[PDB]
Amino acid sequence: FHYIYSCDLDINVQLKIGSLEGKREQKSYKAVLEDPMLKFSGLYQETCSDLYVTCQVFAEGKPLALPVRTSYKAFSTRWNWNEWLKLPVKYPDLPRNAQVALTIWDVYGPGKAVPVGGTTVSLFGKYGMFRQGMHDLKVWPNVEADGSEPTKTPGRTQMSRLAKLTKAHRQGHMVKVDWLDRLTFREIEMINESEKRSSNFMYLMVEFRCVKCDDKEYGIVYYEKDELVKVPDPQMSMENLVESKHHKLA
Amino acid sequence: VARAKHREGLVVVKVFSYKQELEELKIRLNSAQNCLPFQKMLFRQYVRDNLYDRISTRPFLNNIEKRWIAFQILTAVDQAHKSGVRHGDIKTENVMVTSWNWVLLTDFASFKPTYLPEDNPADFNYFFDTSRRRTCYIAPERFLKRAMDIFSAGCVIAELFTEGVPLFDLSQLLAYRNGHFFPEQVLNKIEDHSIRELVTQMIHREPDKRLEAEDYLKQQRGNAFPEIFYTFLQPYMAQFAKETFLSADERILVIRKDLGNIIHNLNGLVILVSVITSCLQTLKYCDSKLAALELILHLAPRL
Ligand SMILES: Nc1nc2c(ncn2[C@@H]2O[C@H](COP(=O)(O)OP(=O)(O)OP(=O)(O)O)[C@@H](O)[C@H]2O)c(=O)[nH]1
Repeated sequence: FHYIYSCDLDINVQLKIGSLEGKREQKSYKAVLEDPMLKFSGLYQETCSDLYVTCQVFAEGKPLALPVRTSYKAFSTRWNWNEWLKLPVKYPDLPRNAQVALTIWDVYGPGKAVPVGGTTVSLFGKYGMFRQGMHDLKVWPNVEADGSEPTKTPGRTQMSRLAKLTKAHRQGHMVKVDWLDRLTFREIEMINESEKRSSNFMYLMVEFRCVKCDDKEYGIVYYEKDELVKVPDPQMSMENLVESKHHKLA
Repeated sequence: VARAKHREGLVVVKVFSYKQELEELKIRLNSAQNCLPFQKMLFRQYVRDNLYDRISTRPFLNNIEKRWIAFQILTAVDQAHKSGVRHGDIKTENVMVTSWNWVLLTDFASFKPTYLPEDNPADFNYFFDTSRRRTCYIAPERFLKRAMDIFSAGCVIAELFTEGVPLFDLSQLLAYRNGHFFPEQVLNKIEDHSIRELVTQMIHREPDKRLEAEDYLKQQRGNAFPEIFYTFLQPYMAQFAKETFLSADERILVIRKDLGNIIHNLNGLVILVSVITSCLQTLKYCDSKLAALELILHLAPRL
């Protein structure tokens, strides 16, 4: 088990926006009847809309930097961004409970945008490790990605059983057999496909920097570098800052 | 006298049976949180400030803080006498004010005599005259008892509220004892009429009139010393008078946790800030610094 601390790793955190896989619900006729602007909305167009996914890092319910958009990319039959966003924040400046909000947007009319979803996935998961691989976050509908702690739009909650076991397989903790796992893995793929299909919500896929300039084998871990006398005195010998303030002023 | 250093602290050492008496003060005044006798050539802890220096520093004791210090002086007077201890020689140079306004009464004079021959000032000059400011607060009857001290405490309070001006020098005190002198100018210098009456009552020429420090506290409960001192600050501030929160991190965390109750009662906030900052200038872990900053932001609108 090899790892590099978050404090030492001084680069920009990068995130890949994959494909928003799901089905998008529409309104009734009366809604467009009362508000004709819905006809020209993005959702009411026959082809997939040109959505763009903003991203902002939060911490303790406080925004940590400006959001980052996705470069314009046309869509014909699917939402496949496959873009490597660069985040303003760096690894040593991410607090423990940092969480990345990701909001989808769509046109509503001249000079207006309307959120078409929202997801919030923690960066430092259990055991204080930076989440890696290809995680498929959930999509809460018609709500901007909420950054408050605890989040009101969480990303990730027998599918759970197989999620844990697959991890233990590739971390070396499992019995060794070739054909059996070669078939079982396709089985899990089909099971996950069915589970995703059944779920009514959308699901936005996302990937972290599993492969970087350094060996992929390493992982990131949260880290930081911080009877003569009985009655305590915690400032016995320091500078009198008020004295200095008065001396400097006049 | 000279300062020294210690493995994990600082010390003050003086060079000149009695040893047994000093340890008696160590036990008795271990319960008395606002006292500090000879911990051991005599050795003890070096405190941040003295009363005189603290008066003459850029942070300037307000009326509220001076009243609190008078309250704690009286509290130390009680705690001393209850256990069976009498200071004997109280003065501004022996009331050490820690960085968080925790008055400590130190240098319990058990070696000084009791009676001074009024025709020979040699004893005063050799024993009591150390600062050489010529201020004398020895009890007129002496020329021990709680009476002999309450007088000294009242004189110290009057001096404290007069910004270092003394109530008596040796000549003024001797004239006062004779019955042909009364410092109406110093008593008129006192900031508040309430503590002026307090000094006047504490300094009755004839000892029998002087009350106990407990009664003087009791009368002042209404206006002289606000009730908040008796109920809230006396117990709550006593937590930091021991080794439970030696680390500034723990102090800041505890104060943050209890901020809900503290704001409920407390104003005494001046003492709270004098507590927090001493923790500020030494914090080590980042969480402690952020908590201290949050505390500072919380207290700011109230100040
Ligand atoms: N600021 C500060 N000064 C101290 C401290 N301890 C001792 N001193 C100094 O030591 C001097 C002691 O003077 P006094 O208070 O009259 O005591 P003394 O001179 O030993 O004579 P006694 O009345 O018998 O105690 C004071 O003037 C202080 O300046 C301390 O902890 N802090």
